[PDB]
Amino acid sequence: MNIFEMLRIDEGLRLKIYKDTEGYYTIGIGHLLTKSPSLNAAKSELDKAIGRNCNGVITKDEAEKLFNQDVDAAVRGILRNAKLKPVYDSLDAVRRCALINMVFQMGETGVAGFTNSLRMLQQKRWDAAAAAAAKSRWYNQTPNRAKRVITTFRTGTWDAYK
Ligand SMILES: [Cl-]
Ligand SMILES: [Cl-]
Ligand SMILES: [Cl-]
Repeated sequence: MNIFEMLRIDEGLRLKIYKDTEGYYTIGIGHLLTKSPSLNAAKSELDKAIGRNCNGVITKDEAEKLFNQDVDAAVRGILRNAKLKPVYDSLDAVRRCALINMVFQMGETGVAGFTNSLRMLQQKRWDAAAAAAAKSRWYNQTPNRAKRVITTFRTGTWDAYK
């Protein structure tokens, strides 16, 4: 299992504009288009992001190209962030993927908000980190996804995804 396979499971793949869990216009593999209530705003974002007039529909290749960009951006973002980098550097491979997953879903700022969880991860206190992360809006809004990511942090294995 790898980061792409993991996120493909968590996010799914849709080739037409759709609304995410929070009601936002998205496409492909979890690619947020706009927070705006406007479908026209969504279509405009999409055309800009793809480089062609898509009329709210993309190909599989196009979805995978956005996904590659998004994963790359998440990893580089982690590496540039003063609060996230040291945690990433301290973790083993599997757990690194768990962090990239979180950043992909909530952004760098959001993840950096989990102060205590990050501290616990850095100290290798797996159960404590898991318990802290569960006390969040994130966990209450998307529990199944959260539990899979938390388990990954907890065990350092891909069990939750197999
Ligand atoms: Cl926390
Ligand atoms: Cl809570
Ligand atoms: Cl969920």
